Amino acid sequence: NPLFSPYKMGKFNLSHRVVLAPMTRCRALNNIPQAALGEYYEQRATAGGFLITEGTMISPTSAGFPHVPGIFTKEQVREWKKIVDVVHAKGAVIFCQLWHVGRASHEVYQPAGAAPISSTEKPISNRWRILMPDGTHGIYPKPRAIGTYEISQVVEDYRRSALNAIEAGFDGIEIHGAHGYLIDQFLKDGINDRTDEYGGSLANRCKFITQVVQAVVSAIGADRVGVRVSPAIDHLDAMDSNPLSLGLAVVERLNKIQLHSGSKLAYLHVTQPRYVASEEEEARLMRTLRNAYQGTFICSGGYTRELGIEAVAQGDADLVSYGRLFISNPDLVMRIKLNAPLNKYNRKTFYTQDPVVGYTDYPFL
Ligand SMILES: Cc1cc2nc3c(=O)[nH]c(=O)nc-3n(C[C@H](O)[C@H](O)[C@H](O)COP(=O)(O)O)c2cc1C
Ligand SMILES: CCOC(=O)/C(=N\O)C(C)=O
Repeated sequence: NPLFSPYKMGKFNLSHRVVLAPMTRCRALNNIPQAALGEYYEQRATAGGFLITEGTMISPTSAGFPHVPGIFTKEQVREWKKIVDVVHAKGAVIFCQLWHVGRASHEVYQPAGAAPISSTEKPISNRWRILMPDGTHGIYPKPRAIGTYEISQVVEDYRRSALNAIEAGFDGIEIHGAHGYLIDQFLKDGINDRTDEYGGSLANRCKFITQVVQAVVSAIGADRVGVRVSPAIDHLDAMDSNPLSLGLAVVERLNKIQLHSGSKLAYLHVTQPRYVASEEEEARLMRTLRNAYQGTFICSGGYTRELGIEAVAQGDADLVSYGRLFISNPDLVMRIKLNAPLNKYNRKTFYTQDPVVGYTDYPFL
């Protein structure tokens, strides 16, 4: 089984290639990591396995989901610290994904009922609805397009949250730059209609993510930084005229950062375009991005045991992260190794607040 050969991710010796994909579950009540989270992660932690946390707020403005954890307060750091500890006692490596939704938010999720922030004032269309804290769905509002001063503050929010994660004992962080969220809103030319140094050209659209990655690499070291992108996805009206060129331009920026830092990023994490909330065209994009990036490649989005094995065997990826099957199979690593039957997942408790139901009461074998 290719998925169970060891893999060296920077300074981390992983014993297998099955990765817990980052997944918002909304159990971190009031944006504070809860003991529920620690049981949840401990359930899935394996000796030599890599875990990525649910997206985590870098600022009071970066939320667009209910009860998602933050890591911008010391209270959050201390509660995160207790979760990182039980993960490490199981022998796993854990990154914290840093997440700013940008315009994928609502007045209800913003301090003082303010507008969400973004690269543009273009709102997400009425094709998409936002889950509300009471379980209904709301209308995405028109965002505020931020200037370059505020952009630098957001970059610093990323840098401070990156240090706080280390303080909490995380092995590293992942920059969430995918899925139509704040960084994607700058990357994709379907969203970024700016006329300043952050918009227009492809280089300009790439400036935000480059600066975010540079700041966190400066902060904690390139080998503790992962980057997630999704140059082609159907999510929150996040489209580009030339997804593959956008992908390649991001990858070149990352290669350049690695050479100048003199160290490799922890990894590049890329969402398969088939994933939602032509086939060869989609596999083309993934292998084209992988072949272009100097370092470790995690693929994600609709993978199964079979698709995961082939991905590693065929050289398409170094690591494979699983999402939904990890929600419902806490010992998913164990099950993949044994090729044991997997347990179904219940979408309806993906985003509910219960600390047990649909969260930690999925059984082992
Ligand atoms: C409930 C749920 C929450 C998710 N939240 C995030 C997230 O916070 N950050 C992120 O990068 N991806 C998120 N995603 C996507 C996963 O990280 C992953 O890429 C995707 O689930 C992989 O496809 P799979 O479910 O078939 O394994 C989420 C997916 C699910 C099902
Ligand atoms: C389809 C890609 O978008 C996602 O999976 C997501 N966050 O990144 C959530 C919270 O659903």
